[PDB]
Amino acid sequence: METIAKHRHARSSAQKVRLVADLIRGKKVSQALDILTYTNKKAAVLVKKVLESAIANAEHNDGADIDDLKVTKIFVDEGPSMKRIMPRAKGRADRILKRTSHITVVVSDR
Amino acid sequence: VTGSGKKPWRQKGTGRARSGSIKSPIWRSGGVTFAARPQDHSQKVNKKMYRGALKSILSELVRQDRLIVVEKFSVEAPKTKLLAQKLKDMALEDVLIITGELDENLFLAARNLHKVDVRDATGIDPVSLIAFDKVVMTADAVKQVEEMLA
Amino acid sequence: EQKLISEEDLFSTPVWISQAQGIRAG
Amino acid sequence: MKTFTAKPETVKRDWYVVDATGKTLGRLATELARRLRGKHKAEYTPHVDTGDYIIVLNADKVAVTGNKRTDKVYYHHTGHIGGIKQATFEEMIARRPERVIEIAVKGMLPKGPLGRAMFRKLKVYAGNEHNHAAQQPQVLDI
Amino acid sequence: AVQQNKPTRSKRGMRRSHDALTAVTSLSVDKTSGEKHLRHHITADGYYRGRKVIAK
Amino acid sequence: ARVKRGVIARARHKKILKQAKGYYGARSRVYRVAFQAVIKAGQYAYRDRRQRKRQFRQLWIARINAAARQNGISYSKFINGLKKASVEIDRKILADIAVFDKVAFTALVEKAKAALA
RNA sequence: CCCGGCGAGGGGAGUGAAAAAGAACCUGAAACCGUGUACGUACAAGCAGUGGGAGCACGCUUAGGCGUGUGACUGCGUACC
RNA sequence: GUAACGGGGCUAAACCAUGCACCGAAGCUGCGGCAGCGACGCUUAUGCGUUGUUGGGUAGGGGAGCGUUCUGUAAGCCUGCGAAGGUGUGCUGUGAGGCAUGCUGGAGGUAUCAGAAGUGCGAAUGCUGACAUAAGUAACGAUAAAGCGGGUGAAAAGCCC
Repeated sequence: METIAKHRHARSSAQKVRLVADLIRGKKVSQALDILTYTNKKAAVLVKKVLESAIANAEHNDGADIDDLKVTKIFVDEGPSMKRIMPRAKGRADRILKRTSHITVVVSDR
Repeated sequence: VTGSGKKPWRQKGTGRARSGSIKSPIWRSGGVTFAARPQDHSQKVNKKMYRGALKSILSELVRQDRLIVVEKFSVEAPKTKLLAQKLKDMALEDVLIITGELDENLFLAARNLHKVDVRDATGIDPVSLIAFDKVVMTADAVKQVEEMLA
Repeated sequence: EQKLISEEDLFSTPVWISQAQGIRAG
Repeated sequence: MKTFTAKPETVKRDWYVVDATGKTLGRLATELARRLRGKHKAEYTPHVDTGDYIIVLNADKVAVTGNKRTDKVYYHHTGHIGGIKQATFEEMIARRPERVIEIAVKGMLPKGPLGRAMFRKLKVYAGNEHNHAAQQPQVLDI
Repeated sequence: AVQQNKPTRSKRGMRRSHDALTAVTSLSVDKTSGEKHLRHHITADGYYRGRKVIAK
Repeated sequence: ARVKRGVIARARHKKILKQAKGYYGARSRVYRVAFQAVIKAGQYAYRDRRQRKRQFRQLWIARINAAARQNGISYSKFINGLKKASVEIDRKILADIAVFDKVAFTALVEKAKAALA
């Protein structure tokens, strides 16, 4: 019984969310949250809400028992880049991409 | 192309490819290297080559049994339905009609029938004589076509 | 909303020469 | 059809003793090189090791002709600054006589991964014996 | 102070081979309150080593 | 009569990237690189159909030599023996026989030894 | 109706012929970025290809050394314009 | 860095002299294939067919072909029992290619035979748009300067007190 939750257009580069996504892949959901709770990263805050959203999806809609869930799939994809401009010296303008990410988390009792 | 002929940016020193006109045909917008004009596509045909050609096609029509001769061909009232009845009776469907004089009733009755066209002998052309399965001519129509090609 | 379009952008162009330094020089 | 090919997970590779006493250096290293490649096996196959294992005792007693005992020089560099070190045949026998037979065959073996793999089967001693008595090597007049 | 050639995605990945994080694993439980907590730190309820320190 | 190119150009590029499967990096992804890789593949392929016929004979010869010397004769004399005995079995077949039937090969060594003496 | 900062985002239900038609909305390529299975790689040096070519994994080769994937070793090999 | 036999190595595995043996190319022979030319002159517009001989190519000359967009036969036919596009398979052409379908897609689609060209990109520091790289690297813009307690507040270094 796969169950999905997502944070689309998260304000972090995919690279940065991935370091944290990797900590919980394949883990029990109870074990995953503790890891997330004491990971000192902005990216720990973003995905944890999603995992918890996924937990609530599992109880309310169907699944349930918090004991049986594992983080069976998790991947972080690239969102739209917002285009902006930064002044540099001598009248030169540089692009800045404010990068975003699509955070997908999958949970199942089996 | 609408716009101005200021050089977009210098003959030297900038890292970019040299430019001269924002309307260069390599440029986005204002391309069209060899733009078209209105032109006359018509061709000359020798008087003799035209007549020679009409005769060859007409002679084939006979050989392929696509040419149909009758004493008279006309209709009563200008009703396409009237013509339609007649054409079925003659076992004709996709057909060109060429008559002795520009007969008007016949002319009016044929206009909405897509597989039928009416023509006086004077107004004939090469492609119509080919473009229909059968071709109908009045006795009078033959004599006029004959004199014309001779 | 989310118009998402603050930037013109209308990116600026520098010109032309700050540095002409040698040398070969002759 | 296609031609035979040796399969490393089937081939047999036998064991031999060879006495290097009185034998000409590189005129023997030739036969070792040849045999370590399996060139003598009709089932020879250039990409597979069909060679044989060869013990060589009395490497300190191998012969060379003419003035090579004193004049023949082995150069090596250390990948450093000056690097170019030097020592004669006689000095090699003295220091480590095994090296002379080893360096001979090595330079006659094909160069590359398999090349370096054939060398592994050469087991040169200085003395008149070996610890490979369990391998039941049979004597070879080569 | 610049590349002559574009480095590969493979090489990029090799460079990142030490970027992986370390999990703590070392939460402990206060004997009195029963909460998990980082070792040698107080708990969220303001407990430490079984005794009520602070008060909040 | 304006012609848009997207449909035809994709088909032409797709043929090339298809020929370039299994190559490393950009050579199997990037048309400009793949196109050079596929041609060079063709260049080498042509050449090594010629080379393949060279390599196999050298192998057969090399094996017959070993098997010939096993019955106490060199390759060069064994071949000469077979020629003067008017044996025309080629080296593909002889190298096959050298491996799978050593007794038939020995019988061909005698055949070639008799003629040569 | 849920998770969710009376949030943005979701997950359900329902509308809908079809929401992987749901407001960065017909179809929807590659570059580029992702996750998943198969094989390969920490003693082996170079236009990374091609000629051989062991082992392993699939599809039975659905009885017969057949299709695919991968492909250690080795032979030939200095991209284009 | 030996380094002026390519290397191991060689009293001969070096020269000289005779002799026989083999390897060796895309050379020549074989078998299998495709093409272009003349001469027999069956046929006898020709289409064939036996033989003889040629098929390394820069600028360029000639001779053949493929494919897209469009107009005509075009109220000619295939279409919701699924078009074009996409993404996948299967065969055959000497090649441009061509034919055969699995799944998305959800309206259009076009034998043959004609005709006309905005007619076929990888290079022009070619034009526009996306997306890489270096790289999660450099920097966060006075060297005037902060530290606690409350507060609100989902969360306080920056916000009130």
